[PDB]
Amino acid sequence: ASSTPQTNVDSMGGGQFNGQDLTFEDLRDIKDVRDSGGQVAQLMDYKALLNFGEGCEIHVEGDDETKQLVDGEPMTLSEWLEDAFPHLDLLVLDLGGDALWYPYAVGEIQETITGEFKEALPAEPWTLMPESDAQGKVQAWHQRTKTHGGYQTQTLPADDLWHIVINKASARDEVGISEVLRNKDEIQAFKQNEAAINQAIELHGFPQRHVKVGKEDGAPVRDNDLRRVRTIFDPRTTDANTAYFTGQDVDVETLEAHNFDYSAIHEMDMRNLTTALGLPLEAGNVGADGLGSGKPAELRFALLKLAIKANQRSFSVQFVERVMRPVVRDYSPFDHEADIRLEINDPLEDIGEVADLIQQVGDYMTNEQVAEKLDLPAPEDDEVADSYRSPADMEKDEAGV
Amino acid sequence: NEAAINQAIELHGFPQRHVKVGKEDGAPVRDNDLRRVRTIFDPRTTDANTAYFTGQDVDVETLEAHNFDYSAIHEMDMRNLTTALGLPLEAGNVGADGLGSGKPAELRFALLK
Amino acid sequence: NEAAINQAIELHGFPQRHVKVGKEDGAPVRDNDLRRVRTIFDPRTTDANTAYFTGQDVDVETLEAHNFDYSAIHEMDMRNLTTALGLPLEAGNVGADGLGSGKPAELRFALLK
Amino acid sequence: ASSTPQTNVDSMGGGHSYQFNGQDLTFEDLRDIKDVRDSGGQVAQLMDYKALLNFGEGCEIHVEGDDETKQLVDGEPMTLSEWLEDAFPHLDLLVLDLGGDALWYPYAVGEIQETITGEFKEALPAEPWTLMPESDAQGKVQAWHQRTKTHGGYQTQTLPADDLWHIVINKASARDEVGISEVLRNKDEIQAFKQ
Amino acid sequence: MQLRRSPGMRPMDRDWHQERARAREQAYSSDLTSQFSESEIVKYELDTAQIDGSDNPRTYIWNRTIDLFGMNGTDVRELRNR
Amino acid sequence: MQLRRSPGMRPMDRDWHQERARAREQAYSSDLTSQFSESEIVKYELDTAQIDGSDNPRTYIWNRTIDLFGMNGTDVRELRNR
Amino acid sequence: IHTILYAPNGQDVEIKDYEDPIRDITGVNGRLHVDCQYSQGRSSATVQY
Amino acid sequence: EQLLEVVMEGRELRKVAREASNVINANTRVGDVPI
Amino acid sequence: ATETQGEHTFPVEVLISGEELRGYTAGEALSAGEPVYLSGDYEVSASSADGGEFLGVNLYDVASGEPVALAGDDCEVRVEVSEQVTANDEILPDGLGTFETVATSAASAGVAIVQEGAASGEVCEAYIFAVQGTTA
Amino acid sequence: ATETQGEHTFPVEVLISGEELRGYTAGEALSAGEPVYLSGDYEVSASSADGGEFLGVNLYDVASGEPVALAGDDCEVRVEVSEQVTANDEILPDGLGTFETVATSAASAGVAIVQEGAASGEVCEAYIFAVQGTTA
Amino acid sequence: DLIERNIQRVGASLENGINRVFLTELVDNAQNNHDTAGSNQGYQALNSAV
Ligand SMILES: [K+]
Ligand SMILES: [K+]
Ligand SMILES: [Mg+2]
Ligand SMILES: [Mg+2]
Ligand SMILES: [Mg+2]
Ligand SMILES: [Mg+2]
Ligand SMILES: [Mg+2]
Ligand SMILES: [Mg+2]
Ligand SMILES: [Mg+2]
Ligand SMILES: [Mg+2]
Repeated sequence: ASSTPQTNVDSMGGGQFNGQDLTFEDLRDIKDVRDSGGQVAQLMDYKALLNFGEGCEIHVEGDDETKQLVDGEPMTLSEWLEDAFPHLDLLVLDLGGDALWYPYAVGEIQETITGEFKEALPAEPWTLMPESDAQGKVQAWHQRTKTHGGYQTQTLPADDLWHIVINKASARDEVGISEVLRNKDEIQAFKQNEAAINQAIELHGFPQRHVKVGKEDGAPVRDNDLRRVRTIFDPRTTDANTAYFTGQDVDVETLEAHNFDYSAIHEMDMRNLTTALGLPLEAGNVGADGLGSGKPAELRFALLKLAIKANQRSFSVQFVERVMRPVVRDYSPFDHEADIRLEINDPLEDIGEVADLIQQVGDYMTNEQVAEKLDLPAPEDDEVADSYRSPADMEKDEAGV
Repeated sequence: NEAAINQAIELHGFPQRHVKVGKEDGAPVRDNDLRRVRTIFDPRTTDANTAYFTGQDVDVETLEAHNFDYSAIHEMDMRNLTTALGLPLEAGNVGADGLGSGKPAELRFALLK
Repeated sequence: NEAAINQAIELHGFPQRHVKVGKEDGAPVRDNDLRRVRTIFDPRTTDANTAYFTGQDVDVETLEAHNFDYSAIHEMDMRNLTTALGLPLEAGNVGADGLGSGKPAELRFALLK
Repeated sequence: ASSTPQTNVDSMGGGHSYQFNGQDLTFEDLRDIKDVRDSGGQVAQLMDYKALLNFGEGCEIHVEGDDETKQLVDGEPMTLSEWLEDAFPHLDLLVLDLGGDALWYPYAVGEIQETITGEFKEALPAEPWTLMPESDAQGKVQAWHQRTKTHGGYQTQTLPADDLWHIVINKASARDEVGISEVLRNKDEIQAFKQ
Repeated sequence: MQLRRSPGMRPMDRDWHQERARAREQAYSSDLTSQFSESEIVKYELDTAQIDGSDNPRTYIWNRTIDLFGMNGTDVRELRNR
Repeated sequence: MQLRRSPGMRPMDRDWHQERARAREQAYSSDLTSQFSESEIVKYELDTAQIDGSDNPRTYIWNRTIDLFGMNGTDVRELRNR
Repeated sequence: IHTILYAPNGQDVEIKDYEDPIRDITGVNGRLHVDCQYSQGRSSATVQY
Repeated sequence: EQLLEVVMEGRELRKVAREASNVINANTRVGDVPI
Repeated sequence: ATETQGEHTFPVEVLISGEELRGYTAGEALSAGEPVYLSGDYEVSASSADGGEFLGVNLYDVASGEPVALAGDDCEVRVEVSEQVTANDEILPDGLGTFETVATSAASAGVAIVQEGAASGEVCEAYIFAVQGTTA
Repeated sequence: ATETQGEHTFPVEVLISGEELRGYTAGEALSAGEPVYLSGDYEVSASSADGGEFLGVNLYDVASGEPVALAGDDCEVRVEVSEQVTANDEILPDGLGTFETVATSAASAGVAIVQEGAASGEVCEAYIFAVQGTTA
Repeated sequence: DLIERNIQRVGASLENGINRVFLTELVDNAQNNHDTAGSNQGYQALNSAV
């Protein structure tokens, strides 16, 4: 075959930006949706919390065989990585959040003054856009940031930043897609109907008093005269005790509240928006008939868990490849070609279903496997960890026999 | 149908105030005159508990919200589209009666699998 | 029947505004006169909470959405098509009352198998 | 790589005077949050329920290999966990009070204090609406500016970002050191409710 | 003894405050006779309120006959340079 | 500045295409004055659309006064010899 | 002696920068509404030369 | 039915100055090169 | 007015710069770039040949009775002149849908000043600085 | 034009208010606050005396052939006068780079109205309200 | 940074305005006055005004 890509990739721009598939203005538009708050922002925050809020675990295949003296004390690569990234649960939630809002999460590697590794430091994603070659790979990062009354702009090489893409146009898409911009029309439709409802509730949601003065086909009443009537019937001064006395030629009519189904409009908006963002309708505080139980429920929660799994896999691989491996290679005594995996926890596990499973089929699982499913530390003794019958069952025999 | 619904909701989903001025078969009201009436009844500065005082020859009518079942149209569109793409209806956040349980549920899930 | 429903939804599924101009048995209104009225009530530039001020001789009527049970027509079409193809009704995302459980379900699934 | 960040952080503003900056928040914006907090009703109770959910159930201190820390502190053995539980006796109340204030305001903020002998006293909190940070061009907080009411006007003073500490729950970005008030983020929704 | 309408009590009455605020937002000019009932002028001492039309929002809102650009309803005291 | 009606912008407008198609489908002749308003002719530049009646489906549809064979509505450009 | 400050938005002085992208100018504008009034002018004495 | 949602390009001029000369990214709008 | 590029004729963008846009009703059919004047209450029609009839220039082709966008004074506009003109010439509606110079007209004062000269039957660029009405 | 504070002289900011700021080529060297008129296609030069030659005032010093920004006839400006002026005086270019009154000029109409009075050689404040071109 | 300087000038200019409004009310509308008649200025005038 070949050692260089030979299909072209639809991406090398005519201008003197690298095509700017999104411009800095679009990135500020995403930031403006995010900072505006309300129902839209909360839905996209629920999306981040589902995908990344349940935290993480680091695995290495043959981790025990990595045992090495790091600083007199022995460590495995997993132990070293867990010390290199102490707060990875927060970082995964932060980067995973950004990589759903924006086309990418992006950042620097950082060092102590002594030149030991400090952190992977995220950078504000709306401030940065990538510039990329004829085979679609990012070669430079162009950064525009606010300053008093204007902007500062700089360019940095792809050599020393890192970036992660969750949503892609193609498997070759190294730049990614914003789910906000992908669904901007549904966001606009939601927000405009929200404003339309609010204004209609003020005008039409409450009855209004209409006093008509004078006899029909009788003497005309002028503005001067209505001012005196207005003083008598003024709502600002009226109460539940108030009664009125009049001649026959004064009529107190009412503009009724003119009913319209704003609840149905909200539910339609929320259905359109939640479905567009791939969330179940229930996330929007809206219910539905024939969808709350049985296989109709189980499908939508399966579709949700599949979407979460797909995003998690996409994020995990890129974090290991673009962040962890360079850090192992450049600041660690261990082999960077070791088989590192980052798992991210399933947000929707029922521990009671796991416990039921363990009761039913634990007789076919090692005590290590049971500890993994149960989310506990594996046993200290490798023999009891490796064995299939319970550690409590081995203890009662080892003591009792 | 999504576009048609969205446009229809704007035009028909909300009531609109229709002030009629003058007596039927009486003196005509010209454009200049309606501008001053508009100034009194303008929704932009009206509030929820504003009250009106008039002679007998001003009528505050309402264009009601003209009801139509856009929910049924959305469900119908979703039923057509999901079945055309071979998905179960429930993937569209739309439910159906009788289909939610028993052998009817077993079948649609067997077809999907 | 799918084509007939889809066309009927466009014509009849949504209400349509009908502005009637001029007094009944009064002065006639010509096309070039209606062009100026069309400019005011234009649904293109109208918004959800627009308000109108008029003399007594302008009426904003409505073509309501004229109800028809297209859901029942789709269900009947699907009932024909599925049975003609020998599929169970549930394959069409329709289903039926009293048929989802007990010996009625056992029979239809026996016939299918 | 580098021992300082080379990416910039979007966040200049103000100086001594007020600016409608958007990245910064003024003492007025902070006292608006104070007013939503103390004016009561359904809005206040919902945000109090939010604080009680996040921080009301109390806390536990853990140290990995705590037993290995066994040391004579004052003619008596302790572990680090035992020492910390003596250093912070009522940490559950502090967690609820700071955690609540960090949901209301952009941050909780406070001092470290010493006994006269110089041993640790407490992590005394500070009234968050009284204080705002000053931050550099690369993103760190460098000083804290404090405005406090006195008899129809104000005192004002500045403190280094050294002997204070601060905590941010809600952030504009993963690189944000100043944070967001969920109240001011949703001010329009709150006024829509009240109207 | 003092009643709500009595001259020494007017500044205690919530309504005297609220209604003087209303009166300032209603007016287009200082001519009270053109705009207010003679009851209101006495009851709320509208001679002493700085009524002049400068507080009425409608003084500042644009309302042209034809609007192709969505200019109507903007308030000039909310522009950039105001 | 360019408005939606401005002459340099008309080809970008979705409505300008859609209503020119509508006019082609709806005419019986090239004689615009007898068929369209001055508004339609100006707004949609109908002089420049190839309007002649040849794209109106009703040009080709049988519309016989007495229809024994139930044959009205048939379109000649769908016959096998076309 | 009372310094009465008024703002339609917020409470204090309102100072804003804005950009004109037609002219490439930053404008910086400040506004405030203020009046000052005694509640008891008897509570002050001036010293006169 | 849907439109031809396309636009044909006009004439495009040749752009070379940025390659065909020494480019200075100046710090100031006005300046000097010493000779 | 129109520009030629190969086979193609392009309409010129009338309004170069300008903050001053207002909507009127057409008193007659009008075309883009015509000078116009008040002919009834908010009603606008084509300017006649000399002074006293100018409010602005029409921005798009209209049938009679349609809403019209004008570019007013304070606008810079691309307009056809019926006469050869030079920078600093004051120009005036010609009565023929073009402008002409004040010097050619019977009037003493213009409505727009030429910034960019043009031949007869050709597009100049001009700044509109005044309106003219009935003074008697 | 300059302002003194203690030992120091400061440049006067020409523009007080307004947004009608427009770009031309300088036909000669020009100085801040100087009145100018169209000398060629989008080119401006210093106004002569007695009318027919004013488009605006030059906002900053420029050499010949440089692009120049100009305050037009909606702007409010600080400008130097050759004679004493008072509020409500109409003024127009001197030919000397300053302004004088319509009262002293051979012209009959001004281009700016004086809002704050000034002595000969001082800076007045004026609102520019018209432009003047070639009428013949 | 000219924008920081201009924010500072605008803020100073508003504060100077407040101070003018304040001092003018304060001086003009005081209901008491110690006239020193060009004599015993300083502490005795200040005590007399109290
Ligand atoms: K002539
Ligand atoms: K002279
Ligand atoms: Mg009578
Ligand atoms: Mg009559
Ligand atoms: Mg008749
Ligand atoms: Mg030099
Ligand atoms: Mg101005
Ligand atoms: Mg301009
Ligand atoms: Mg002007
Ligand atoms: Mg006294």
